[PDB]
Parts: sequence; C-alpha cells; structure tokens
Amino acid sequence: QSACTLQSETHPPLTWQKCSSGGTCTQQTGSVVIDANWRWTHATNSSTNCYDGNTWSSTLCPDNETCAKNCCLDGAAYASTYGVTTSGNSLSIDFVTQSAQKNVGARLYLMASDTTYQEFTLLGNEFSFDVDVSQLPCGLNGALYFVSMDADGGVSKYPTNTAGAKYGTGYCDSQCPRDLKFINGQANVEGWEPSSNNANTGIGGHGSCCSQMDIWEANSISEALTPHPCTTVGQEICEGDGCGGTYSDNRYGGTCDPDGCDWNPYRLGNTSFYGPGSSFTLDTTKKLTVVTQFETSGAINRYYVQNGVTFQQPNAELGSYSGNELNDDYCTAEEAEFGGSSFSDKGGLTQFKKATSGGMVLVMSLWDDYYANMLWLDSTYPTNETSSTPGAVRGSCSTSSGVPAQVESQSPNAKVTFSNIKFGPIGSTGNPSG
Amino acid sequence: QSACTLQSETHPPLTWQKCSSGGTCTQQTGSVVIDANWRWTHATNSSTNCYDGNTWSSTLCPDNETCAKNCCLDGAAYASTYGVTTSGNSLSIDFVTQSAQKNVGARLYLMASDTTYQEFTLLGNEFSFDVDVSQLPCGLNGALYFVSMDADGGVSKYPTNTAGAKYGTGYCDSQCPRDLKFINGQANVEGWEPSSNNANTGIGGHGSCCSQMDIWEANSISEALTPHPCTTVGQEICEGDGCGGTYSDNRYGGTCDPDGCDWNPYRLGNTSFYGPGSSFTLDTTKKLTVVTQFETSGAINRYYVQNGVTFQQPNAELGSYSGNELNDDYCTAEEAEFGGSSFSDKGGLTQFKKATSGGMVLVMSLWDDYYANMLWLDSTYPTNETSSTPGAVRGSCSTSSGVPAQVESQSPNAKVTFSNIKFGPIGSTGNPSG
Ligand SMILES: O[C@@H]1[C@@H](O)[C@H](O[C@@H]2CO[C@@H](O[C@@H]3CO[C@@H](O[C@@H]4CO[C@@H](O)[C@H](O)[C@H]4O)[C@H](O)[C@H]3O)[C@H](O)[C@H]2O)OC[C@H]1O
Ligand SMILES: O[C@@H]1[C@@H](O)[C@H](O[C@@H]2CO[C@@H](O[C@@H]3CO[C@@H](O[C@@H]4CO[C@@H](O)[C@H](O)[C@H]4O)[C@H](O)[C@H]3O)[C@H](O)[C@H]2O)OC[C@H]1O
Ligand SMILES: OC[C@H]1O[C@@H](O[C@H]2[C@H](O)[C@@H](O)[C@H](O)O[C@@H]2CO)[C@H](O)[C@@H](O)[C@H]1O
Ligand SMILES: OC[C@H]1O[C@@H](O[C@H]2[C@H](O)[C@@H](O)[C@H](O)O[C@@H]2CO)[C@H](O)[C@@H](O)[C@H]1O
Ligand SMILES: *[C@@H]1O[C@H](CO)[C@@H](O)[C@H](O)[C@H]1NC(C)=O
Ligand SMILES: *[C@@H]1O[C@H](CO)[C@@H](O)[C@H](O)[C@H]1NC(C)=O
Ligand SMILES: [Co+2]
Ligand SMILES: [Co+2]
Ligand SMILES: [Co+2]
Repeated sequence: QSACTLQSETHPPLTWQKCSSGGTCTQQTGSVVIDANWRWTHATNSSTNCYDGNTWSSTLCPDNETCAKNCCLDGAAYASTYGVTTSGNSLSIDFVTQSAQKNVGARLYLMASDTTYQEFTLLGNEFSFDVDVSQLPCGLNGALYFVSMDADGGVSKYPTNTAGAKYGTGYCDSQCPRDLKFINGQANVEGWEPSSNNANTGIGGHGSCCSQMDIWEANSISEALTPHPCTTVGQEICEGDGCGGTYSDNRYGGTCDPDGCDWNPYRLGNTSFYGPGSSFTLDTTKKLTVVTQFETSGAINRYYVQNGVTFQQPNAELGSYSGNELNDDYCTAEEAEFGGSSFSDKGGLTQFKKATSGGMVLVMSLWDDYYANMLWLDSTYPTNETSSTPGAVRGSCSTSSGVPAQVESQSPNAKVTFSNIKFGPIGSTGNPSG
Repeated sequence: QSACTLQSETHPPLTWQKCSSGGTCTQQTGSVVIDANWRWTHATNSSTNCYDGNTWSSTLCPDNETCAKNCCLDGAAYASTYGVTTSGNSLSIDFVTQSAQKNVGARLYLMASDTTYQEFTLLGNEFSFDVDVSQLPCGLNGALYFVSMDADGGVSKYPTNTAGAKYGTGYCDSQCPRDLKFINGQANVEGWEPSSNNANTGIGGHGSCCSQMDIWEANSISEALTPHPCTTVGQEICEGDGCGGTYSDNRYGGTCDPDGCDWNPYRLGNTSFYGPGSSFTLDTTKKLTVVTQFETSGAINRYYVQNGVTFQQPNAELGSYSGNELNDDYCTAEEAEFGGSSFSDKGGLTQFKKATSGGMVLVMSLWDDYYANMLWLDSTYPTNETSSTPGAVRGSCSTSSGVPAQVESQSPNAKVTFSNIKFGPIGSTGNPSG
C-alpha cells in the first residue's frame, strides 16, 4: 500500500530510559504508531473505501496486487478516533472509543524516528515497565511484547509498500495472523472470508509469521509471560491453512509455535500472587513494576516491584521441574504435565534465542478475544475441563466471561496504562532514570 | 578431643536477617565460634601443651587415638587473643594480634546455638552481605564461604570428639586440608611434618574433605567467586597424598576439586571493575554489598550494590561463552581457555548442586597464604607467565607480594569487616530488614 494524507499522521511522543552497566540511565525520545489494520484504507485518488466493515471493494481490489496499487493507508486521529494518548513516559489505551464510528482497542509500535521502528536486542539485557491494569476486567488483555519485525515495516523487501513503519505496516507474530489487510506490499483480499462474529475483521489467504516474546499479557485477574519460537526467525509470509495459528483450521500446521512456553503464576498453582486487592501479593488495583531479564543461556528471569517491595517470579513445581526461572527444564516439564509439543517442535528456547539475539520491535496493545474470549488467560480452558485437569485453570474469571460484544457494551471505558519503560544490561534498570 | 575450661568459651553474638518471598525479613540471633586449630590444645588434667609451636608432645600424643584421649581444646579470648569482635550484625577480624604470643587471623563459623552450627540450604536462595575490604592489601584474603560440615562438628559420627561445634571442630573444605590437628575425633599427629615456613603449622597424615562454595575471597585489589565440587558431598577423611589439595604433592589426586570454577572479573579482562578509589566501578576504599543467587538450574548469579547503585557481575567473553552468569558453559569454556580439568572431573555444577541442595555452614575468615602468597588471587600466577598467557593475570599486585612474614610485619593492623548478612529466597534480600 501507499500512504494518503487526508488525515495527517502525528505519532504521539513517548520517552524511555536506556541504561548502562556503569549504573546510569539516559532518556531516549521515540513515539508510537498505530498498526495499519486500524487505519482507513481508501482509493489513492478519492475517499472511496477499499475496505469497509469486513469486506473489500470488489472493483478497487479484484486481486492482491491491483488492490495495493489502488489503495492507501491514511493518518490516525490518535486520541479522538483511537483512544490513544501519551504523556512523557506514559501511554494509555482506551478500550472502546466512540467517534463517527466505534473503535475497539489499538496495537502500537515504538518508533525510533517518524519513519522507522525502534529495534531492541533482548539477549543479555533486561526490560522494565510500569503498568496499571486496574481498569482491565475479565476478557480484556493489555499486552506488551516484542516481535521480529523489520525496522522499515517491510519497505526494502516489498517496494509496493511505500507506506512503511510511519503507517504501522509489517506486523507479524507467532500466530501467523491472517487478519492483516496488507502483507508483503500486497493486499490480502484473495481468499478473504469475513469474520462471522466481528463486524470489522476477516481472514485472508495470506498470513504474516515471526518470533514473539510475549513479555506481558494481562488484566486485573491473570498475567502470563510467554516466548514463542518459529523455524524462520523474522517476518515471513505464509499460505492459507499452512499458516497454522489462531486464524487457521490446523493450529499446528505452520512454522510458528502459537502456544508458547507460558508462565502464568495462577496456572502454576499460586492463586494468591496477583489479583485485585490486598489479599494478593501484587495488588492489581495499583500500579506495579515488571522486570524481565534475558540471560545469555536463553532462560528468562522475572521480578516485580510494588510499593518498594521486590518479588521474584513465584516458585513453581511441575513434574521434575522446581524453581522460578523460565528455562529448558520448565518448558519440557510443562509439555509433559500440561500436554502439547508445539514449543519443542519449533526448537524451544534454543530457537527462541535466535530472535532475542537479533532485533525486535516493541508492541503495546489492548484487545478482546473474538476466537476464545480470553479464557486461555484468565479462566478455565478448555471450558469443559475441571481443576483436576493439570493446567486447565488459569484464572478466576467465569468460563462465561469475555464475550466481545458483552465486554464492549459493559466495560467500554476499560483502559491500560504502560509507563516508565527502561531498557539496558541485566542489573541496570533499577538505577536512577536520567 | 574433649573440651577444657581453663578459659571460658563465650561466642561473640551476631545477628542476621532471614527474608521471605512475601517481602519481609526477620532478625535471627546466632553467634560465631573460632575453628579448633586456633585454640590451645592441652592435657585434660593439666596445662601441659599437647601441641606447641608446630610440633606435638611425643608423650601425650604418641598416636592419633591416645592423643585425642589425652588432650582437650580450651576456650578462646576472642578479642584479646584473636582480634575477633562483633557488634550487632557486624563482625571484624584483625590480621595480627599481639597478646602473650602473636596470633595470625581467624576462621569463624556461624552458630545456631551454643553447641550447633547454623546450616543453610543455598539452592533456590540468595545470600547478601556487606564488606569493608579497604584495610586488606595485596597478599591478604578476607573470605566468606560455605562448606558441607556437620551441624554438630562431627560428634555424632565420632564420639571421641566431645568438644564439637562449641569448640569449632569438624572443618572440611575443597582443599582436603591436612593442617587440621583433629579430624574425625582423632588427632593428626601420625605422619605430622612441621611447616618449613610457618612456626605455628604442619601437615599430618589425614585430611578433611568436603564441598565448598567460595562466595567471597577478596582483598582491596581482587575478588573471586568459586564453586568447588567433590565426589563425596559432605565431610570425609582422606589419607595422605591421596588427599590431593594444597597440602599434598599431587594436587589433583583426591576426591575434591581444589581449583574450582572461579570467576574473578579482573582475571576475565575487566580490570576497571573493582579496586581502590573512584577510578573503579566498585570503590574498595568503601563498604560494598555483595549478593549471590543460587538458581535451581545450578548456575550462580551475582550483583553488587554500592552507594545505592546496582551492578550485575560484569559480562565476560571466553571462548564461545558470553555473559555474566556462572553456568556450565562458563566453566567448560574456562577449562578450554585457561586450562585444567579438575572442576569437570569432579562433576562440575551438577555435582556441586548436590552440596547447595543440602546444608552448608557459613565460614568467615582472614588469612595470608604460606603456600602461594595469594598470587593466584591478586597477582600473576604462575609468576613466570606473562599477560599473553590466558588467565595468568588475576590482579595488579606484584608477583613479589604476599610473603607472610613481610605482610605480617608491615600490615599487622589489616582487618576485614563483614556485616548485614541477609538470607532468603531469590529476590527477597533487598527488602527491608526487620
Ligand atoms: O474519516 C473516517 C475514518 O476515520 C474511518 O476509519 C475507520 C477507522 O476504523 C477502522 O476500523 C478499525 C479496524 O481495525 C479494528 O481492530 C481490529 C481488532 O482486532 C484485530 O485482530 C484486527 O487486526 C484489527 O483490525 C478496529 O477496532 C476498527 O475500529 C475502519 O476500517 C476505518 O474505515 O473510515 C471512514 C472515514 O470517513
Ligand atoms: O593461655 C595460653 C593460650 O592462649 C595459648 O594459646 C595459643 C593460641 O594460639 C595458637 O596458635 C594459633 C594456631 O593457629 C594459627 O593459625 C593457623 C593459620 O593457618 C591455618 O591454615 C591453620 O590451620 C591455623 O592453625 C594461629 O595463627 C595461631 O595463633 C597456639 O597453638 C596456642 O597454644 O597457649 C598457651 C597458653 O598459656
Ligand atoms: O486462544 C489462543 C491462545 O492460546 C494460548 O495457548 C494455549 C492453548 O490454546 C491451549 O490449548 C493450552 O491449553 O493453553 C495454552 C496456553 O494458555 C497462547 O498462549 C495464546 O498466545 C493464544 O494463541
Ligand atoms: O594456591 C592454591 C589456590 O589455587 C586456586 O586455583 C588456581 C590454581 O592453583 C592455578 O593452577 C590456576 O592457574 O588458577 C586457579 C584459580 O585461581 C584455587 O581457586 C584456590 O582455592 C587455592 O587452592
Ligand atoms: C567493567 O564492568 C563494568 C560493570 O559492568 C562496566 O560498566 C564497564 O564498562 C566494564 N569495563 C570494561 C573496560 O570492561
Ligand atoms: C505465592 O507467591 C508469593 C511470592 O513468591 C509467596 O510469598 C507466597 O507464599 C506464594 N503463596 C502460595 C500459596 O503459593
Ligand atoms: Co500467495
Ligand atoms: Co539462569
Ligand atoms: Co588413617
């Protein structure tokens, strides 16, 4: 796609700290951009929609190539249309925003410049952020994570994409998502099937795959930390059901691991660690600090700080595994005890280390779940299982929770606030911000 | 040996913090006891010495059994004879103390009660302490470490030892030391050879072996962190040169690893990390906090705090190893690049995990080195090597430094102060002390 300018594109600014081993941190100035899927897609030479509701213009978009030539992405009114605001080092995303039309949530990338994404090499480093999840009920997910996207959003590889990172192109993740309207500088109109339950979305014949570090998927009830390896580390197109992922019939018939080696303290048996109010170790009615460390072995360590008190990731015992570090032994034990082979089939932490050794883009988002109502995060899943199934219970939410239309109607003012991002060598981010 | 009471035994008290995962710490009250080797050893029924200078009484001690029956250990005047004092959570050890006779240094164990050692299970936990090494020049070693000693100092196994932990019996370490005057409830007079350079010591026909976690061996110039595995985890007698260790002809012909997998930041190439004055990352003229974490994988992590600034163990690159965690890959790479096979021959971190999974006793000591002048810690070693030999340079001290008689004459008022010991689950010790 190209870019159009009927609405100007001004990325909300966002600062963050880069810390060094010598013990100081210095402020960096970036900004955030909204993913292309949220944008208005229209004819280059008029305001005629190329995509409307959940269907494509059959005339402007008779095939993927013609569609990309005919169509452009336009700018975003971040606050009024999308409910996205920033203030210094803080970013807030509102759940449902009513303007001329209703918008649901947002997916945002941190930029290095107006036209390029910020890339982070996670390996040997740590990433710290503060979050307020108090306004996230059952069925919502305020997510902070990393994906192996190109810094230009795909322009160098696919010159029919001239919109680039400035317009949030180039997304990929470990679900090999097929709901993207543009992949590899072409539309995804070929094979398009509108969602049966979502007025704004569909599934196309192509998907976009890459490695994913799910640092934080969470609401006020549950939180999970999950690496997802792929056999191709970086962004790669996939064809139809060969994609695997949430958007395909065959979840496991692709190049990525859509399940991941997840660590959810509630799932692992500590139901007292994280939740709303003073009966939990971390009180989710209040802001908390989350720190994630990527040691060179490829294991992941985690601690939290709230009101000046530090807590490592709680210990878990699973099969022969015991401890609080997300390592090979944990992931192998998880598969043994909870089931599945996707994470190991895709090469486990060894393959995942190839992603964190390279550059990844930071994503912050707020979403509800049209496929599974977020039950995999905060409820019992599958819903016919009981607590006697190992790993079935992931949170306290009812198995009836998270129906998108219901949560959008009942909790439109839900929101997430991410703030005080700090990045540097392991051990460095607790030092004073510059 | 038995105990005698011509001098009363009052262990200097010492408090420390036990921290919990829930984020609080509570004060514990223990005390310190001096190792039996430092004590006066005399006939049970008089003040006649069983051991004097570096030789044994041939009449009281004609063999190991008769000697133990005839002889007792007596109490210690901690301050006036040994230069050992405590105040709340602080312990100080002076280098040379002149009373009726000259004493050099001390080795001390933390007690649970007047008659038992405190045991710590290191695995899954972390140990924090503060240290002032400002008064430790080249050739001195203020050491804090753990060994797999019996809590009773050997009494249950060896009933001819009735003195026990109260009198500091039962020592063992990864050098399988043969300088101990009592091992396994018998004397070590058989095979005794007085030291050629030490008026107060010798080497006997028996040694005492066990696993050793050298958390801290350091002076103002260099510091090292070193696990040492043994094929028998706990305390075990050894016979003569079959002992291996510093005190034998054949260093590597025993059940313990006397070299260990050592991590010395200077040795590994960061000569700027630790030293006297503001040109170093950690200024050794001032107190610093040292934290050591024993993750369940069996790897060891380390960070430091000084004036509120936190530093992870500095990154090192060695062969194919890169990072700051002391793990299998580090230790294997060290052997490959610096030489040796002792650590791996004795089972590496896997065998060492058997020690940290069990109970270990905390040892604090101050010593000079009659075998190697501490050059392995703070100088170039062996001394004929140059900087072009990988790992030869371990510190900035001259290869002429650390001659015991010289340092005892020039720096008698050298001292070490250990304080603010805190122990608990990984992530817990930075929380407020109770
Ligand atoms: O000036 C007018 C434009 O503002 C207007 O723009 C519309 C803006 O909203 C667009 O709809 C977006 C599409 O994305 C939705 O989010 C999905 C959430 O689930 C994800 O899996 C998926 O990938 C996302 O696509 C978002 O909720 C929704 O609001 C709409 O298509 C634009 O046309 O157009 C008309 C102009 O007059
Ligand atoms: O009342 C008098 C007693 O106080 C007196 O006791 C003497 C106290 O000092 C004893 O000598 C100790 C022996 O240990 C030395 O340390 C060695 C350091 O290197 C280590 O490897 C080794 O294992 C340690 O043994 C310490 O420096 C030295 O002072 C002496 O033997 C006692 O007899 O006895 C006479 C009473 O009248
Ligand atoms: O709704 C898709 C969701 O699945 C998670 O993986 C689940 C998996 O679907 C389920 O079969 C298993 O029992 O639990 C897994 C972990 O919660 C993914 O982690 C998530 O990214 C989504 O893809
Ligand atoms: O003086 C004995 C001392 O040796 C250390 O191990 C040395 C070893 O002696 C040397 O050959 C090698 O080059 O360096 C090693 C590490 O410094 C031990 O660590 C120490 O405990 C002592 O036993
Ligand atoms: C030494 O280590 C410190 C702490 O990690 C680091 O800040 C410094 O840059 C290192 N210097 C060198 C020269 O290796
Ligand atoms: C849950 O984790 C916290 C933090 O480690 C710990 O303090 C608490 O005891 C744990 N509780 C249970 C019931 O597992
Ligand atoms: Co195709
Ligand atoms: Co680790
Ligand atoms: Co014997």
